Amino acid sequence: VRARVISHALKDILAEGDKVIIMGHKRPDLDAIGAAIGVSRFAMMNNLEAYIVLNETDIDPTLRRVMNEIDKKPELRERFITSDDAWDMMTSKTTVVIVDTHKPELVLDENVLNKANRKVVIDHHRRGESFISNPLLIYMEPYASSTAELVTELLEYQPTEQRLTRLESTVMYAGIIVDTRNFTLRTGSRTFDAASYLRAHGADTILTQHFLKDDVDTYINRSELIRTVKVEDNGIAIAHGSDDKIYHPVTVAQAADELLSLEGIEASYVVARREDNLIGISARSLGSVNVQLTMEALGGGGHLTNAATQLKGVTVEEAIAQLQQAITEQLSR
Amino acid sequence: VRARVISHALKDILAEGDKVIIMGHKRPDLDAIGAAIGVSRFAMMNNLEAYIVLNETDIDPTLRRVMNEIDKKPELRERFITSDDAWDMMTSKTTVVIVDTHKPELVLDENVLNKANRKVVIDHHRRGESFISNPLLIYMEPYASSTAELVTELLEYQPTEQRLTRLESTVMYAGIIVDTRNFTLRTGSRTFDAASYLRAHGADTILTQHFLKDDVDTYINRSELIRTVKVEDNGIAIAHGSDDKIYHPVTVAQAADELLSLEGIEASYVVARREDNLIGISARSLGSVNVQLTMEALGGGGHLTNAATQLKGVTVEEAIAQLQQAITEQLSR
Ligand SMILES: [Mn+2]
Ligand SMILES: [Mn+2]
Ligand SMILES: [Mn+2]
Ligand SMILES: [Mn+2]
Repeated sequence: VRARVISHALKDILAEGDKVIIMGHKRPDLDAIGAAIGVSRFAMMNNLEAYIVLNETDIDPTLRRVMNEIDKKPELRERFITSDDAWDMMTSKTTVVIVDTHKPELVLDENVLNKANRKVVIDHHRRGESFISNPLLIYMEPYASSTAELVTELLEYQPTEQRLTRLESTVMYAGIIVDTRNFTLRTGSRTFDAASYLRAHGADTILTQHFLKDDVDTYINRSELIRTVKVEDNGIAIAHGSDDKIYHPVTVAQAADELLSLEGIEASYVVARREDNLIGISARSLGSVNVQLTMEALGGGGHLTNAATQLKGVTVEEAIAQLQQAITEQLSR
Repeated sequence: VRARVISHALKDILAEGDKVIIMGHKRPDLDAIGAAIGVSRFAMMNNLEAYIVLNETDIDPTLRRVMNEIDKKPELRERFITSDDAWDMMTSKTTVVIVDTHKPELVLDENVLNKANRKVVIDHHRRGESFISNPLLIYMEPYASSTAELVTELLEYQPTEQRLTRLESTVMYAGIIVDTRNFTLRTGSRTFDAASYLRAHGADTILTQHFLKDDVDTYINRSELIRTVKVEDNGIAIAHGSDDKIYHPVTVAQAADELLSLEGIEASYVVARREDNLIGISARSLGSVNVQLTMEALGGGGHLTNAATQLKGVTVEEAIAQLQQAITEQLSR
C-alpha cells in the first residue's frame, strides 16, 4: 500500500511542474539507466514531458551496447539529452528526479542538481551524511535489490494505455540482473514480483545476456589463474599467475570471486604479479574463514569476505610462501 | 485460473483416499524432488498423510547434498520412504501422485505405480506416446518452467496454517533454478511469481548455490576446451580438444554452453575425442543459428539451440573440416 501512495504522490508532483528531468549517478550502470527509463515511462503514461540526462562521456562499453539498441527506436532515443541541453531547458518549475543515488556529489551532473528547485530521490542504498537538499518526495528502501525494482512498483499503479515497452522493460530487467548478480544477491520476493511485471511486458532474456557478455580474452586470462588452484582439506584454495606475467587487478579479483563458485572452496587466495616489483593477492571467503586477518598480516586489508594486499619486492613464489605462513599462523590462532 | 480449479480438485482427490504416495522419475533431479516435496506440503496443509518414494540407489551426488542438509537441519527425512515400504503401505484407496514425468517406464518405481488404483499426474513436458494409465487428474502444462513452478501455484489456494518451511521452499526453488538455468530458459512471469512465493517462505538462494557447485576438475577441463575457441565474424565459434586427449561428454556439453556467454558468439561447436575411435561434437546457439540442422548434416541431431553428433574413425582435425563444410553449406548466404 506504501508503493501505491508513493506512486500517486509522484504523479501529482510530476504533473505539477512544467516537465521532468531524470538523472542517476556518475558513470551510470544498467540499474541507473533502467531506473531512469522507468521514470520516463512513468511520466509518459501520464502524458508528461520527460528527459534522461546522459553525456557521451558517460557511456562505458556495457552502456554502449544498450544504446545501440535504444538507437533503433526514436521514441526512446529522443528522451536522452546532454547536461547542457538539460541545463538550458530547466526552469524553477522543472522536477529533477534523482535515481539510484542520494548523494549530491555522486549525481551525474551536480550543476543540473544545483539548478533544480523541485527534486525527487528514488534509491535503494543506505543513507549517510550528505543527501539531496529539500526533496519533495523520497522513496528509499535499503532492502530493495535495485532502483529498477522500486520504480517498477510505482509503474503498477499508473494508467496503462501507454504501457512499458519491450525494450524499456528489458533495460530495467537487466539493471536488476546486474545489481542482484542474477538473483543471487539482495534478492527478495519483491525483486521477483518486479521481474514478473517486467517479464509480462516482454523483458527479453537473450538481449539482457547480450548486454552482459564477457570478452573471450578476459575469460581466458581469468582461467589461466584458476587452472593452477590447489585446495587444501580445510577448504583453503590458492591460485597463482606465473612470475613473469602481469595480470590486470580486475582479472585477479574475478578469479578470486570465481573460485568461491567451485565445490569445496571455503576461501580463495589468488597471487599474481601486478608490476615489475609488486605482487598482488586478492582474497575471498564464503564467510567462515576471515580473509581480512590474513591480508592484514601481510600489510593489506579489506573485509571479512573480501580483502587484498600488495607485496613489494618479492617473486610470486615468495609471495605464495609468505601467504602460506600467514595462513598457518592464523589457523593455529 | 486453471491453477485454482486444479488445486481444489487435487485437494478433493487426496482427502478422498486414505493417504498420498508421491513419486517422480528414475534418477530424480531437484525439480522432481522439489515438486514432490511441494505435493507433500500440499497434503499436510490439509492434514493429510503423505510420503515420497526415494531409495538410496536413487540418490546422485547433487541429491546427496540436499539429503545431507535435510538430515542435519529439519525433519523432512521422515517423509521419505523406500519402494518396499511404499508397497507395504498402499491400499486400493491410496492416491499415488506422479510428479515431473508422465511415462510409466520412467516412474521411479513402476511396481508402486501398477499397484495404485488412484493416480494423479503433474508434469511440464510435452505429452508423448506412453502415458500413465487412467489417472483421476492430469495437470500437464508444457510451457511452464518446471514441475516446481506448477506445484507452487497449487499451494497458493490451500489453507495457510501449516506453511511451507524454509528448507522445503529452498529445494522447490532449486528445481526451478536447474530447470531454467537460473531464469534464462523457459521463464515466464508465472515462473517469477512462483519464485516470489518461494522466497517469501524463506527459499535460500545461497544454499541453492551450494547444492549446484561444479567441481574444480570440471572447471579446469572445460576451460582447456574454451581457450581454443576461434570466433568467426558471423558469430560461429569452434573450439576443440587435441586429438590425443579424451574428454568427458559432460565437459564437452558444458564447454559449448559456456561459450554462449562470451562476446560475439551466436553459435558454438565443441569438437573433442570421446573414444579411441569416436569424435563427439556438442553444438549450442542463442536461437539465430539452427545447430540442429548442422548436426543433422553430420549424422546427429537434437534441437534448434542444442544438438550433438558423434563421428566414427576420424581425427579431431578431420571432424573440424567436416563441420566447417556443413556450416558454410548451411549458411552460404
Ligand atoms: Mn548503480
Ligand atoms: Mn542500483
Ligand atoms: Mn526432471
Ligand atoms: Mn522438470
